[PDB]
Amino acid sequence: LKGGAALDINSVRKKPKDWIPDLVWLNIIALSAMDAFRDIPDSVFRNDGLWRQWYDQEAPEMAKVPDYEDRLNKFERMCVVKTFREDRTLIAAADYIAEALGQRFVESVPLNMEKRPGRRAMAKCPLICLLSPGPDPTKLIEDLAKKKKIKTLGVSMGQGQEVIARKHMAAASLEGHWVLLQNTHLGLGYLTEVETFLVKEENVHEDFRLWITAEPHPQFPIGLLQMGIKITNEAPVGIKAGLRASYQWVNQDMLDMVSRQEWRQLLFVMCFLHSVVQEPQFGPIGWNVPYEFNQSDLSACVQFLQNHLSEMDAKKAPQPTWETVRYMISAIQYGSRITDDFDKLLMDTFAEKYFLQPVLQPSYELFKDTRSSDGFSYRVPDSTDIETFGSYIETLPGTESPEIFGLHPNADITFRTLQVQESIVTILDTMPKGAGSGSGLSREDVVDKIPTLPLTVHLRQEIDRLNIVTRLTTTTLKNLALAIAGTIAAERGLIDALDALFNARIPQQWLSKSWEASTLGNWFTGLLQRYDQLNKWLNLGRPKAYWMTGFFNPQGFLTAMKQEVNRKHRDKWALDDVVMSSEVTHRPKDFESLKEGAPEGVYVYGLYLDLRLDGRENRLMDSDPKKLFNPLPVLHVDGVLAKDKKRSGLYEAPKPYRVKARKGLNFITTFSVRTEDDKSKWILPGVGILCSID
Amino acid sequence: EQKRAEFPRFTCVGPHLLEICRWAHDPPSVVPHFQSGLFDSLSNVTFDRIDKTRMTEMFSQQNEKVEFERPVDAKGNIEVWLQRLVDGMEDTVKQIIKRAVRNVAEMPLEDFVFGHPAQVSLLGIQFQWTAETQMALSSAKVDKTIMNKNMKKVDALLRDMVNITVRLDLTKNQRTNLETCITVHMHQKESTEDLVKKKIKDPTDFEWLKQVRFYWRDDKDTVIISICDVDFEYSFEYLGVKERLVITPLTDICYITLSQALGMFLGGAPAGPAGTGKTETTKDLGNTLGKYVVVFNCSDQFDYTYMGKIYKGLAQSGLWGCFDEFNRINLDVLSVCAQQVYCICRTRERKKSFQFTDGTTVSLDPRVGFFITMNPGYAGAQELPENLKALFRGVTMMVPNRQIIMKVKLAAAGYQENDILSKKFFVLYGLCEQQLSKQAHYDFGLRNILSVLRTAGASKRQSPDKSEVFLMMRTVRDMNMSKFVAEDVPLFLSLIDDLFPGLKADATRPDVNKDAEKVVLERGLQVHPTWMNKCIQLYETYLVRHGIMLVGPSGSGKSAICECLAAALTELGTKHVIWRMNPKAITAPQMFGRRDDTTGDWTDGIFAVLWRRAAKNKNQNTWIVLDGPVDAIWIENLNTVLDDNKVLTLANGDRILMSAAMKAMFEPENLNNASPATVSRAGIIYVSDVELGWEPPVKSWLQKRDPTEACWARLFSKYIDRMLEFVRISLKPVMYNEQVSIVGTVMTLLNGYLKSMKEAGTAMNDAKYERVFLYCMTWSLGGLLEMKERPLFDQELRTFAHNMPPKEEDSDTIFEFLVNTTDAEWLHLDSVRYGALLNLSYNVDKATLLVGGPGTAKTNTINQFISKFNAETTANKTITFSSLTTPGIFQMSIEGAVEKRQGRTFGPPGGKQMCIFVDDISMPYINEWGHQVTNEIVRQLLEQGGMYSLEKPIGDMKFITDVRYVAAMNTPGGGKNDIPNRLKRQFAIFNVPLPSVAAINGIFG
Amino acid sequence: GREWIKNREEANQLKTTQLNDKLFRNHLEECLAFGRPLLIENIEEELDPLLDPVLERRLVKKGKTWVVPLADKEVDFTETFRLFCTTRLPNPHFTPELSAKVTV
Amino acid sequence: HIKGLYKIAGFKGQPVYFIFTDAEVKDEGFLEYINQILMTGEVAGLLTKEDQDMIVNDIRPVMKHQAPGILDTYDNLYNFFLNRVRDNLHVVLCFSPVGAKFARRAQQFPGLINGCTIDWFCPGPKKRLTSVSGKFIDKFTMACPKEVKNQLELLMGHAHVFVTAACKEYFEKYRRYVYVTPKSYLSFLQGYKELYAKKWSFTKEL
Repeated sequence: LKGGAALDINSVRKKPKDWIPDLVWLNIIALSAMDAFRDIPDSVFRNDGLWRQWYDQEAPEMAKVPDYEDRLNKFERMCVVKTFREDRTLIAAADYIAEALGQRFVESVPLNMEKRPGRRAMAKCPLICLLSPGPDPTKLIEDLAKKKKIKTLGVSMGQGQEVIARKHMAAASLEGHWVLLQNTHLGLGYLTEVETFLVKEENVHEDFRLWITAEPHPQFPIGLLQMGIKITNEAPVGIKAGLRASYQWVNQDMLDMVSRQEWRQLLFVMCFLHSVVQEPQFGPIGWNVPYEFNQSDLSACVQFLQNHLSEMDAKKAPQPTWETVRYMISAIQYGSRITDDFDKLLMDTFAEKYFLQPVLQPSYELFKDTRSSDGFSYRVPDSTDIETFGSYIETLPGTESPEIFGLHPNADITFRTLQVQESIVTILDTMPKGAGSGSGLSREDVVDKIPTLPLTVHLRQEIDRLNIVTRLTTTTLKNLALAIAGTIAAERGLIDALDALFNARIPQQWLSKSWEASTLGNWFTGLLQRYDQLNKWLNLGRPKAYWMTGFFNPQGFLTAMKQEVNRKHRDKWALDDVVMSSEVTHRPKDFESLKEGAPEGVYVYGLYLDLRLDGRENRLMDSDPKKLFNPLPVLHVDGVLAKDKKRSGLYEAPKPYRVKARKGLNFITTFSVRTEDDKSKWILPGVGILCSID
Repeated sequence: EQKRAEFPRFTCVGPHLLEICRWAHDPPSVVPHFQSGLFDSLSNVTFDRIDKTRMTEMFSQQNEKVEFERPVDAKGNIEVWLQRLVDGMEDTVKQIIKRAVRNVAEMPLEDFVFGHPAQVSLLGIQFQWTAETQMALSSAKVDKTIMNKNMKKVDALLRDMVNITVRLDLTKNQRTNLETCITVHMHQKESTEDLVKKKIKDPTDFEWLKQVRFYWRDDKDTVIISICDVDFEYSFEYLGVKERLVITPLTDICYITLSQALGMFLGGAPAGPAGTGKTETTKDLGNTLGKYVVVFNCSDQFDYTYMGKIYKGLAQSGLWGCFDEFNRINLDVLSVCAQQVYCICRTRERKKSFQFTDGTTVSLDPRVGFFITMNPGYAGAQELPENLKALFRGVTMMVPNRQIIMKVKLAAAGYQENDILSKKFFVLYGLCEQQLSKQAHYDFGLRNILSVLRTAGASKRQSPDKSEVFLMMRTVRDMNMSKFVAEDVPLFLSLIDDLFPGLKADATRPDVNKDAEKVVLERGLQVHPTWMNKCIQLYETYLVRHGIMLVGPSGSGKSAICECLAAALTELGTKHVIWRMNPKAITAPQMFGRRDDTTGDWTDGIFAVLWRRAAKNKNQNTWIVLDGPVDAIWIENLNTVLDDNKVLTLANGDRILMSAAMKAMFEPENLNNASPATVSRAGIIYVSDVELGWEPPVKSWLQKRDPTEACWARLFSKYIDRMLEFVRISLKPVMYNEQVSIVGTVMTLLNGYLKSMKEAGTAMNDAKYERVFLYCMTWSLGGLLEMKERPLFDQELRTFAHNMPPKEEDSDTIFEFLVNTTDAEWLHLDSVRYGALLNLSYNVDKATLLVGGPGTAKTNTINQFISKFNAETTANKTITFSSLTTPGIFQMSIEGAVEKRQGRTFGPPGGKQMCIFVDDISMPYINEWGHQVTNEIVRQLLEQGGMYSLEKPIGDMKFITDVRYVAAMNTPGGGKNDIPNRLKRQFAIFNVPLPSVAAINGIFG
Repeated sequence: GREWIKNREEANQLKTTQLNDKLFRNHLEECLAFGRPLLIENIEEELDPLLDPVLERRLVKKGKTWVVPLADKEVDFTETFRLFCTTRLPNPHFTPELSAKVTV
Repeated sequence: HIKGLYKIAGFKGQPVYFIFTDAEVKDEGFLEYINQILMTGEVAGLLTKEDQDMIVNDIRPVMKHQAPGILDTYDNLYNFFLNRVRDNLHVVLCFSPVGAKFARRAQQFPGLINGCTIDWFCPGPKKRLTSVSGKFIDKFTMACPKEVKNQLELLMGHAHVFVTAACKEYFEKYRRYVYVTPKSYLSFLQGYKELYAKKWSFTKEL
């Protein structure tokens, strides 16, 4: 369950080093303490070809355990998986659960309101349906109430004004009925009155059942949810769900207007595309932040489309000016809900590639890349009926290749990982509730790490902030090694940090950057190198192995490059006409001079892109981008202008602060990179430049 | 409710309707806000001055005299002649616009702006612009000539309006009119130029269509406004001025989005960062259509019934309203009222009955439209029910672009290089807020930008025929450095040279220099170049504000700086006398003038009476100087006198405007607790200690005392400053060091010995001078050492050859054998050494301060020498600052020492002198700000010999006659509080360590 | 435990309160004065030192005309009466003095 | 109150004593007056003009005893008065070691410890428990010879030691802590014997 804490300081795993990422060496170092895997590094070295394919990223079951059967049982198999693969994790775990107490525990059970609508729901047992945002399980209750023919005393919550509900609550209880309390999660206070009514509702007619259409809220009555029966329901994940819902979102005759059949045809792809934009929740390779994928969006959209194509009929192709058709959906309808420039432009990129004059061809082409579960390539089912289009739709499932969103085969594995980290984090959040803590001082030695330019100004500010955070961290290192030791174990505000310490997490106060909690050792080495760069720049006028991401402010240093520019480039001039100029992975120009129009950036080391460049060109979607992320040794930068510069051959790759722009928006900059093709091609991937990975 | 139904317009105001019903005879009696209840700018109407029956012309909240097409005899039913007025404004709009277009040609064009109301002129401008701009296309006709000439149509008239702005004869009405027009004309440019950058296409190209246009179609009667798919008509409600904002691409995005929101008949939800014009854009666009918006507060009880009431008038008169802080309505209420008004909303759909707790029948005005602002969008949504977001379309906000705002301001300020000026000025502010050192006084917010730009525009308007670049440069350089610390000034000017090469700064009046030169040396103080430069800077700020401030480390004598300033001013017949109040030592509730929570008694303010004199004390000009740490608690109501209000609220505003006579000065040793919206509404003057350094005051004494001997100059830094920095760096004192105070201790000890030998026939020599020099600084530099750190002071110093007991043997050191005032020997318990110091202190009757043993032996020591005051009528009020000693404790304990003259003056009976002894004075607990208010009283009464009233709310003179002191405290450390620096300059400071183990053995054996 | 003792003594007039209640100010006395077992909820949540007087039994333990003793209950009042201390803070922190005076 | 105590101490020349415990403390005003007692030897500032013209007439004849030689000024009279006041007061504070504010109260008056002495407690050893139990075991009936009393007190001291040791193991195995006081041991001693009275009596009845 633990990834370890001390993995990187220890010499990178020596024997197996051929095809293997460094993080893996760290993970196998952490594992090797295992008693079922002690010799594991030496073994995985000597015999390694099977282990080599093990890290040729075999999916399960092609990732089938290297059969070292001497120490090999199913629990050990998940140990192997987690230490090695982050897609096979859940699968192997479910396999173990099956081998323990049958697959019937991992086999899903269909969700429906038939096991206890009263069959186990006593008259004293109210029924509450935890709705997820989306579907309403009211329909099952309706079908039950029209087979039982029971009175359904529906009443709308979100408004305590319905004191009249009590008379319903009377006839529901006293006369005995199945009572609907819809939108109960919108209300909060009338909940208490219902609760105190129900705690005494055990003296009434038998047919008394409750049906509470509500969404769980932490601020809600504990006893009320305790007394009754809870049943949660989730929306059916899948494009087809959105497509059929959009069909029912539109009138079936509106879905059959052949008088504007092209518009009608348009509807389908619109009915299509609103699903597609709804799918990506997988940032930053998805969106920069989530957004409202509601259908009022779709409703207004289709309304205005009908407006446009009714101004002059849909059969007349010239009248829809597809630039305006994109503009309505992009600048105003959707972008207003959007808030991020890059999300906005990604959506606009959707707009042009899906809005154009040649779209009206019958059975228009949507996805030919996709060989699906039937190999079918997506097109338009031109046969005017809601039933026809829907029927065509369920011919293929809502589970398809991520590439259809411009993604790559890595994306599915990345989602598997995402699940793995979130799951294991929750598991570590719940285990110590029955395990205990405390192990004595974890005495670790990282505190022991302790010309005139504006570059030196940035230097000095970095030294100040690092000194601050260094000593502030040292405070708690004492408050652990000296609290239970030197009677200072009498304060408890800070102990949560020390609980994250003995449990590998990175607490809150020490966010000396937007560091992600992986291990203590990783962040310790991070800060170590951060101070080491200042050490070198103290002993070196300018280090040439310059590692950018040890900084505490990228903006300061990039601007510092710019005033150096003005000092010598716009010598006799002003910053008014200076713009960034970006180099490439295989260093095209490193240092040539420092005066007007000369190399006055620094050798920015180690920039990460799950995309890789050789021959000065960029390659994506292949096994190397499929590998988690692709490092970049070094490229240079400069600043110049006063003349137009066309990044025509260069993609405008953004560079945020850390692995996800999704988890937060500190967009450091944007850089030009030599893409030998069209740039909108890369936009759907949207592979930004990443400061570092862990 | 019946009357609200009678007249949908009335439904806006609250109980005012009763008062509305009270008025039954006289529309002249009708006055705002009643006249402002429905009308956005109208305030008054005038009638036939022989009968007052025919309504001649009107008056506005915008102060506009406007006639009407026909004087309507509007004196029937009050609400009925309310329509008789309402129709008038739209009728006037239509007809005045008709003649405006007719007399574009029938009469001239420059006065077309001034011969018509502000917006009336604006719409005419928009008409002509739209006409030419479509006729620029006109078919997409292939002739660049017409677009090219439209370029200069916009540009030449823009520079003509530049000339109009710079000419100093515009009425505030017309000035604001034209200034608003400036922004409209830049937008007209932006649009027309972007047309040329794009390919010129037909009058039906969606590029052209996408922008707003204004086609006066009198083919029915009136103008129709085209937005990108759809058309509307201006409301024609008289809107006066309603100074518009700048137009961003985001502005156009919002325009189109909210226009389509009407297409779905849906509301608009502008979500974005708080206080970013979210409601401002809505109101401005409504005025651009003419809709009288009524803002609606939320996050309250939020009486849903009352909004149900107003929805009648909304659906009937079709006007608009905006909500703010909607998401923080009471959760249960936030759902109840949301659902209730949600049901009402659907009355839009061609329906004529809104259903609510009233469920009543109404009429539908299609012009109605709903808009809501609130707290900033949180992660993509808010705390709102998921039906209004279905009823509404979002609208994304983001912080406006300062460059465009500065461009439009400077163009309104008569600038033409303005664009490229901003293209460096915004970058300049960005750099200044990036590279330099950052503190609270450092501010580059919007406030700073507006403040600099408004002044610069006036500067050019009064320095015309001048290059814009030079004026901008001089302004930005001038109003910035004085606020800033010294070391950034080189960096500041370096960035200046980057963004302005080949330019130069300004000059000021030099005659103020010579007067200060005269007075400073004339009064014996040291004159200093940088000091003089700061004097000039203060004189400059003296001509732009009335409230200035002097921040810096203590001992700089910021007191003395304003003293020299006032003296130099009065040299030229402009009097400015001062009064040194402590804005924290005396009590805060009496500081300012405040309001009680029971009834609001006029429990006076300490400065309330003084400002009362500032309104009723007129013979000259003066100053009012306030020394002490500055909180935010006696200021939050103070900028009203120094910001763009100029009237100081005593407790509610006492009408006393900018006092031409008296000004407010402040001397905070650190102004670091004011919000950067309160900051920069004062005269921000940083002062570094270098400006009167260590040596300049010693040379001031060289002027004052006899240079016939010129003793310290023999070792003026050859013995002092070297060891100063050496101990300050290589050694670790137990106390903060303000070197002005330390050199003060050195010189004061020297003068103590000087008095000892010049009043007593006790002899004098030159080797006498060398050894008294050694001994008068050794403890002045040994007063922060210990028994293991004083030797460090000794294992360094043998670089001099002046006889010492250290030069005698190794065990004995400098202190162990004192000097004699007669023969300068080394005489072989400890208390006496300090006592002579005390006596030397008693020679100037100015105390020193002690740290160390907590009453251990200092109680034994000091009292023996306090005993020796016998003939002065010395009332030895030993007043020790205790576990919690209040400033009132000192107040009475020294009131107890002396007689309370007048009840508002504190002096001894006649002039009899006394001693005041404090055992510990750093003992009292500070407040959260980190200062013992019970201590600044000590400074104020040491220096000024006067004070205002911490006892009395009024705040009035309390002159402190002659006194003298001796005091001490404990060592600084964990838990123990310390002393403000400006108080520390008043007293010497020296350390009492563990005593003399050898003398322990002596005194106890 | 509060529920178990409620069932134990509800018929015996198990008067209940908590230190936050201003009714406690009198809930204490009559329930004392009438010998009606007192219940208090959220003890460490609402710990008040005024308990110690009655926990040290003002109207001092010794007496007969002032303090009639008991021979029916293992408690420190004149009449058939106990106080109970029910918590929902699982592991509070305790004073040594009240732990000694009042058992756990 | 303090005026009368001053009279008994100073004016009467009678040595008085004063106890101030951890409970009666309310404010830094009270702690500050105790501060004045500790250092000034008086409640400083609170000996007023009333005390002035009181002591002026009061002390003189009493002072004529130890120092019959007159120093007519109130100065020396009040000096000797204060000397005797310090000689007599002996203000004391027996306080709780874990006083939630006691440390910060000493931060509010530093000389709170600089005007007194410090002595800790370290509750009694096996011998204390043996001694206390010795009386009570001999206060009760038995069916045993004497040395059984020594065995009983020895085992009860052992038992309290075991309580302490097991409490430490509790403090280790869990991070929760418990309190064992001498008062607890005395409650043990009384409860054991009171119940044993009934048990002995009833077994004797059978």
